[PDB]
Amino acid sequence: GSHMMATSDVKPKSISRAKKWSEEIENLYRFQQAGYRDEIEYKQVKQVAMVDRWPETGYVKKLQRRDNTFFYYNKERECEDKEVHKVKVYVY
Repeated sequence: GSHMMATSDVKPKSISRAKKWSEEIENLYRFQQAGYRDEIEYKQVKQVAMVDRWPETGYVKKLQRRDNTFFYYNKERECEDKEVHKVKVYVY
């Protein structure tokens, strides 16, 4: 009978396109690049709860990609309007 639906993990409802630059987008870009849809997917991979972030803005300091490689991110805003359009947004 296969397996019931997960209660600890929620799959994305749909995918939209970011309009402007916001912690929601910039973050999604970093995570999406790593191969994750959202922090939720990331946490499951490393089975954690807290993500390394800077107090200045609260951006992700580093994120491991799907290739098992650590990628350093620039807290000093890295996403530009050009990325907003190219960057997609996942909705649950």
